[PDB]
Amino acid sequence: ILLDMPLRDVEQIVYFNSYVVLNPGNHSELQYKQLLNEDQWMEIEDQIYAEESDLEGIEVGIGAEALQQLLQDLNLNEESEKLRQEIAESKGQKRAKLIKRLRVIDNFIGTESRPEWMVLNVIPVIPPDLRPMVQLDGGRFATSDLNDLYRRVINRNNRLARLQEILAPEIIVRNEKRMLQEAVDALIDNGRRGRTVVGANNRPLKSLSDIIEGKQGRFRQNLLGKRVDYSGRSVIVVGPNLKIHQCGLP
Amino acid sequence: RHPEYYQKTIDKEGQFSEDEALMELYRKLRPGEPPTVSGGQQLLESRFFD
Amino acid sequence: EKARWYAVQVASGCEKRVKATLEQRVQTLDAANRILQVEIPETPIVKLKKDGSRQSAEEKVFPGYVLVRMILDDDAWQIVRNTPHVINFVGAEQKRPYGRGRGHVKPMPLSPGEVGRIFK
DNA sequence: GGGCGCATGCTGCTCTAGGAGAGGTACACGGCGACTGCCC
DNA sequence: GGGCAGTCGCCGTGTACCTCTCCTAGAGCAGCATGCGCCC
RNA sequence: AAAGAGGAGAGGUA
Ligand SMILES: Nc1ccn([C@@H]2O[C@H](COP(=O)(O)OP(=O)(O)OP(=O)(O)O)[C@@H](O)[C@H]2O)c(=O)n1
Repeated sequence: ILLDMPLRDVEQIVYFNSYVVLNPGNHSELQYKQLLNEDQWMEIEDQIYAEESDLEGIEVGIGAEALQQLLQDLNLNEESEKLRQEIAESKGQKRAKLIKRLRVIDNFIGTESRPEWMVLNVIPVIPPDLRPMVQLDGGRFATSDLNDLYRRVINRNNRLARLQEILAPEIIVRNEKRMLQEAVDALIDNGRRGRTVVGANNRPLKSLSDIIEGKQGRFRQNLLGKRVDYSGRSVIVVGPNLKIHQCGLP
Repeated sequence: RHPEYYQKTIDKEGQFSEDEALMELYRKLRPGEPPTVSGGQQLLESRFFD
Repeated sequence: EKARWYAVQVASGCEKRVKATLEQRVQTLDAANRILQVEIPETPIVKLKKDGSRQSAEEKVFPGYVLVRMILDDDAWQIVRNTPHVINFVGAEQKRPYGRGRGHVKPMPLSPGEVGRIFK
């Protein structure tokens, strides 16, 4: 909604399936925020690299995450004024859509937030006492699901850093970047986008979003109801000759 | 027993040869991969006759 | 020569097996003209043991990929993709038309400068 | 025959990994919002 | 241009209590105790 | 000073 693009294009720029034009340059067919392909990028690369003139417009087409750069180029006040001006001369379903966008934009002005904060550079790690290891099994150890996801994320990060250090060819690095993105996605919310991570048996793991979600989540199990001390339970029989305010306790 | 009923399917879907049918089977069963006659034969044999 | 260099994704710790199996298959199929040579680049680096002495053992530079010199043709692609312990080629991914799962990966050769750099 | 040396099956330490399907498929039911086809 | 109509995907589906079992991963590599052959 | 950690199946009683 913020970038005014369909979800398919944004999903294709991420996960390394297409390119995006970050700067048209002095071209006649290229446009800002235009989806490209491998063959088309090859054609434009042949055109620019033919050592010709009139193409020295610095065409910047980067097919990567490349969302931080697009979100960093946003000016909120100018877009707010433009949308407010354009709202009046419109009607029907065309107006409503614009209204929606306007809403979001004004939010980012009220809270003084930056739209590029939706792309992550650092990841928090939960305290270790909330994901215990447990020392049963005699010689083995218990299974916890958060630790596996954290370990996978760390492994992918270390491999990508090592590959980047020694200047590997830039067709193997993109693979590692894609697997790192998928690993982080699986850590946050398992099965929301693509395939689900499966443990030993064909049973999906429990992510961070599965702890707070449903009937067995934190809210409806540990906060709105609890187990208590000083309580008992037993079978009931009938006692006549009692008073209406009395009971019999073993 | 009613051959005139299948004529509609033949007309509205066109006619095929063995190799063209195998190529079409590969195309629809495995999207994206380059079609091949031997490939489609392999899918058919591994699907319904192995 | 049209024989270009490609990278193939294999299983973890299953690169020597893939190399041996692929070379044996390509020899027994009399297709040595299409697939020329497969390799797993290595580099000896200091491997300091319990004491201060370095074992200086060999480790892989790309732990998970194997390099193949071949002429990219349909049949050779079919033989290569049918080898056990091989996931897929390395290249440009494509959007899956319908349903979930991965798409079709178009192979891409290594540039002459890179292939010069890896091969000293 | 007997002590010793080597081959070998058994088993415990280790580490590492972690990708991607193989196929376990085809398999409930209602309500609501977000795209897309083919025509007027 | 302007849509209707159709289709696809995500959300939801009462409460307390009792008993029995199986599992925390799986494959490579090296140490070891055993069996069998050898030279005196 | 110490003492139980979770998970998954199957079967019951209001
Ligand atoms: N799925 C169920 C089954 C039973 N109950 C509880 O258990 C009671 C069943 O009582 P029960 O003794 O089995 O039957 P009654 O209807 O009382 O009839 P009777 O005692 O005469 O057989 C229900 O009313 C209800 O309080 C329930 O909550 N949920």
